[PDB]
Amino acid sequence: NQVWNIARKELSDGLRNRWLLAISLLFAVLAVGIAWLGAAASGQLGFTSIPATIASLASLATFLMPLIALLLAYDAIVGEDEGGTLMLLLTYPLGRGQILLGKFVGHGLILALAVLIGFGCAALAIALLVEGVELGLFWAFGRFMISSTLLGWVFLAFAYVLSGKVNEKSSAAGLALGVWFLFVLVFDLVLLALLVLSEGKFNPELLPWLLLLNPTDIYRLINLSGFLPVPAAVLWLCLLAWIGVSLLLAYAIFRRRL
Amino acid sequence: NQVWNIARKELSDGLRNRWLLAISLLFAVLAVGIAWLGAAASGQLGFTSIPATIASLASLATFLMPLIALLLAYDAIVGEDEGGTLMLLLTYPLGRGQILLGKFVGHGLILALAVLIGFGCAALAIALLVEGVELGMLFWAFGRFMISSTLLGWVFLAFAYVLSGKVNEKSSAAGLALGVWFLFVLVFDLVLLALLVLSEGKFNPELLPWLLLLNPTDIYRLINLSGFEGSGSAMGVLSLGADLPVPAAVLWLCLLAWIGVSLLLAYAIFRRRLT
Amino acid sequence: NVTRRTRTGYALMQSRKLTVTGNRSEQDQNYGILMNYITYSTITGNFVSDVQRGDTGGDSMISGGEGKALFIYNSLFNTIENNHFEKSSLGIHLTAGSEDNRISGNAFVGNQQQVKYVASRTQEWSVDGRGNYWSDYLGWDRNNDGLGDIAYEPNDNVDRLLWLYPQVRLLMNSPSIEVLRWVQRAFPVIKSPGVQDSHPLMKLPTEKLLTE
Repeated sequence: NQVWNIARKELSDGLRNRWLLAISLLFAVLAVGIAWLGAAASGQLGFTSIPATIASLASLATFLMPLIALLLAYDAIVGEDEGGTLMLLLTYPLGRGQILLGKFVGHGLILALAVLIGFGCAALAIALLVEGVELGLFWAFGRFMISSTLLGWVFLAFAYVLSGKVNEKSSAAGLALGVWFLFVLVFDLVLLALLVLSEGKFNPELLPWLLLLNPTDIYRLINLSGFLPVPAAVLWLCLLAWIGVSLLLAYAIFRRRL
Repeated sequence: NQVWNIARKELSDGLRNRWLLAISLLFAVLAVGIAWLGAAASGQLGFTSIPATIASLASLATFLMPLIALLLAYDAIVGEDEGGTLMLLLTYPLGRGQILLGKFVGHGLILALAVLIGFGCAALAIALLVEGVELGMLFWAFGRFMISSTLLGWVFLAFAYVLSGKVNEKSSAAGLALGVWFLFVLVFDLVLLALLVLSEGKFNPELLPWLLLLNPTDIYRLINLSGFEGSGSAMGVLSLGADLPVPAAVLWLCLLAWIGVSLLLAYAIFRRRLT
Repeated sequence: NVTRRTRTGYALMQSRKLTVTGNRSEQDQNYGILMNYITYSTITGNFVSDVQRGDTGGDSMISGGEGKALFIYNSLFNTIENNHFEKSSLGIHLTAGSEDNRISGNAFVGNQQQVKYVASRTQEWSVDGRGNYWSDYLGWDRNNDGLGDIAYEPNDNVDRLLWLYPQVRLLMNSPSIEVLRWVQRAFPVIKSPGVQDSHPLMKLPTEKLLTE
């Protein structure tokens, strides 16, 4: 629709601000770090092998990319309300839903462009700097682009969910760590402990499906197929469903903001 | 001075915001989970060996606490300017540095009271429900851990103030805060280690142990692992410098010195902020 | 040799200087390779699979009857290498004294508990930087061919989890669980079953003898 206007608005906000030079360069410094300085434990050297630098890169991506998302869309709604600008925008012929969708699309294009520029700079660095080990990177790094971008989008939607309920931007961050904390620490630790409590009786047929209930686990499954009960296509569809339900809940909460 | 008034309003913000509940609830969930739900990585579900919890919990804290402090403090200066209440406050008879230190003490007391509350639920949680721990070692270990964690919170608060004074808008402040967070934990360790391994086969062996002082995240880890804790075998990164940066008060002085230089940097930047 | 549907695939008892190279044990029961006081030997090439337990009828042998791929006993000097032990109820049961034995290049896949070392001495099953495939081994091959950075310190509990719930490896590759494990391999939790392979293997050897 016409959400494109809001989308370009936060695109201009991202370019005018220092995110793009601090989110794309964020990946640029680490990705070259993980690819050449990431085997420093026993022998500093480079591009050991594509699936090696991908595993550590994905492991740090789980820790940091969700956190970037939660730090990009907590002030997205509540921040405008504090600024008093949200209401003037709500006067326009847009409505509750289109504002949220437009901001989501804009921030998602911010994250997608950042991923493309930074990991693409890392990939061209891999190609040029290192020997012609392999170039058909495309499947591995391209799947990394898509998976990291979708993970960023799903945690962006969670940030919209939490923001649309908090009334003071400062309190929004407090409920932003909570969502980040639950998926990073609480889910894995609690799931493992529950498995340990149920010695042999957890019914292991339904453990892979419980792994679906965490976007981080889905993202780590996606970048672990270099050569499982859950099809790869379903492994994508589930993350897409996470995004859809998160955006539906964010729209539902936003409608009753005032 | 009038500093206490600004710290009082910051503490009042802490209660009126879910922050004080959120920081303490999640931090206590951290602490309790590592003791009972933790150690399940090896399959031994529940035990509260004090050396383990204060080390795994220590690493999870050296990741969590800097981020929490940065989230609290990045918008202390830029947030007021965007809100439109900063110009009003300067009209009062308050020095720019005076309000800066007031905000610093307010956020620092927020996080200190928060960690005290959160582990206070934890400290009882072990003591009452565990079987036969020597309470004295537990007490002094968690005491060093509480004070180290709150000191790291303060140093990252000061980093947030300096970056906020540098920045012009809230979102860019958050971006720089995230950059400063990522840099210390993931990059100051990795680049430094890589430095020994290849830049230094025999290039300059003697310098690497001391440089770990620059990063407060490393100082914090060394303080909480080395300790008086028995079976003190340090793995990679820490073992260089675990043996001897000659301390037991030197690391504490260095951490306080980082907080000091950062507060002076914040006073300097915030003085020249306008125009 | 080929032993199928037995109650002990290979009973190598009280002997010396033999070669058991190239043998193959199929779905046996209660034991795969039982070695008593077998010294100065060149055990190689064996393949042991699905050594079922003593479960017939309505019964349970509590704390007993568990199948074993290799029951190595009192055999001080051997040259065990290049063996595939799979789908067993236990592997490399090591009692009495078996010091100076050279174990390397083996493959242990899908075991309920991969080792039951009991001696109070330290023995490294890695001659000349070559360990064992160790399906339970959790992560870490950062150098391209550095065989492994973490030494495979066996824990009986994690072995049970990694067999019944095979997805738990994913759950234990999270950076948070990773740093927890980094702190549990530094401050020992669970007293060290002594066996420790300084150089475990990430590639799966014994691929030639999988199906022949």
